[PDB]
Amino acid sequence: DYEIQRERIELGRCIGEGQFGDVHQGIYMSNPALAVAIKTCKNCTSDSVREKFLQEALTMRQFDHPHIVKLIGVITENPVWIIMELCTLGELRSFLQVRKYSLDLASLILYAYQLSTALAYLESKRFVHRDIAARNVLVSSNDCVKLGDFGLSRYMEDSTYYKASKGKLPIKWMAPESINFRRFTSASDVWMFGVCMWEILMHGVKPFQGVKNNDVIGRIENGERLPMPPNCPPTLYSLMTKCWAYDPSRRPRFTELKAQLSTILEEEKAQ
Amino acid sequence: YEIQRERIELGRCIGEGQFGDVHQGIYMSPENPALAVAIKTCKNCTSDSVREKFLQEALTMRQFDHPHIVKLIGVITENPVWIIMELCTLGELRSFLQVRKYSLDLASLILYAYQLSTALAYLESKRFVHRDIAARNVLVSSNDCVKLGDFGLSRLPIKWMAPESINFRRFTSASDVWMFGVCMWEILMHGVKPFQGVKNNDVIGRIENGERLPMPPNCPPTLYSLMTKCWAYDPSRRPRFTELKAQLSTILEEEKAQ
Ligand SMILES: CN(c1ncccc1CNc1c(C#N)cnc2[nH]c(-c3ccccc3)cc12)S(C)(=O)=O
Ligand SMILES: CN(c1ncccc1CNc1c(C#N)cnc2[nH]c(-c3ccccc3)cc12)S(C)(=O)=O
Repeated sequence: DYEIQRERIELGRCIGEGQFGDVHQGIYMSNPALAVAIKTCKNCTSDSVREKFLQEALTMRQFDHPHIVKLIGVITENPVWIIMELCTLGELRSFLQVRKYSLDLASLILYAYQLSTALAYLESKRFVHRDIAARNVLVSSNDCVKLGDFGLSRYMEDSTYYKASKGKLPIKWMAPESINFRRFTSASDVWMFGVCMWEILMHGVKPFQGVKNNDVIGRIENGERLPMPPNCPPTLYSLMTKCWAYDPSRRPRFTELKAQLSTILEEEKAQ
Repeated sequence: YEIQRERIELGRCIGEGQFGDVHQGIYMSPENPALAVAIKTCKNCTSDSVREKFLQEALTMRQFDHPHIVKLIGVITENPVWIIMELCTLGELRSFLQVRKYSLDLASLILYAYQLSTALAYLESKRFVHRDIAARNVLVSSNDCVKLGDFGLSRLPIKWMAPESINFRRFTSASDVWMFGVCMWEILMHGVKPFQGVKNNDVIGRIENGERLPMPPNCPPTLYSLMTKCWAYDPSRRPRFTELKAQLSTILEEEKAQ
């Protein structure tokens, strides 16, 4: 059981918003002052909303990986809260932007490698993430990145259903079979990981800048692909282009991606 | 991959495939003057469609290179059209397990399940769905070596199929894991078939009601727990071949230590 008493939580400032409501930072008095992320649920007095929200905690509870945010616990009494591990250094895109001159290439490859370990782990549990993008990656330390909460990562996908959402469908990250037929598989996750690796090597710059979402599929179906980032090792760019094979059966699996990223990281650290 | 006919000595017929008899033979080449081979023949290869379908079976095998999958040696495109495959000298696994029933040690049975998991992890790495994983499709190269046989020769097996395959004709990497679970059960059962006495039409009802194949006599409990994971009704709850291979390696080490 992972039920937590509310008195042990000090609710701090709002750090973002999810589909169910504001996400706050806070402190969990367990150590007596652990930093946490707290998902809140504005419509949780409705049984169906409460079930959908608590299912997001059940989803995270099944995973245990060094590069995925951990579920700390739940408060099932109103207001219903989900307590997650806080990654103290924040969002990966902002972190890479601040260090666009500071961070070394070996650190960028390390983050792609750590993410491939988390994704090989999800693949081993037959879990399809659906939104592998730098926006859904957090920074725990200078040498550690983690995939953020999975419910919160579906914010862009879910934006089509929420009139007040600031989000937009993540077309620029999606595999063609996902855009065309709404098929989400372990192979479509590999395509998205390729785009995520491109974002990291680009220091948090978004893919297809200036291109309208509606114009993405036509470019991809005409054979267009994201260019090699400046300073990206050619072996790493060849890996990204394999992730973007139009035929999903031609894309590598995460076991091979992790092994190849480990070799690329070793070769970079050696020079 | 073209081979000259006189460089093949056609021996005895060892089985039959959809296109015709399969023979054992000898291939003489500068690499090996007397390599033992399996020869797939094609009785109606004068028909263009039959010839194309037959040669596609060689193309399928040509893309794979694994120690536990039979290798394609080459093809003879001139009539009669032949496909030359690596020979597994000890024959079919089911017959082999039946003969050596009292002879074979438990560690050997676990080794065969392990070697098959390495071949299947390799197919999974290339996103290839086999669809016909069963002891009938496994051959014996030596006392310490098994291989998946020709994929064309390997072509309803209701008693081996995942429920989503029976119900909706969905064949995925997860349905291959379900079949591999049944294959491991067959090996530990010394080549006995699953669900003996049950009509094919009655299998799905049993499966839906939570029934599963029982723990074979002398099967280590850790190995039976692995088989029961392969038979999770929800395909997303089934393990992948990388985990199966790692777990089978541990089970094999524990058995070899005794
Ligand atoms: C971007 N994501 C979010 N999406 C919507 C709302 C809020 C977030 C940030 N969530 C987290 C989580 C989770 N789960 C863990 N640690 C965290 N640390 C921080 C943070 C720390 C310092 C400064 C700024 C942000 C946020 C944060 S995610 C990765 O969860 O999909
Ligand atoms: C069972 N299979 C078959 N199905 C139909 C016809 C023939 C076979 C056996 N084929 C082989 C192969 C292939 N491919 C390789 N080595 C082989 N050695 C033998 C053999 C050796 C000695 C005695 C009896 C058989 C057969 C054989 S399979 C696994 O290929 O699907």
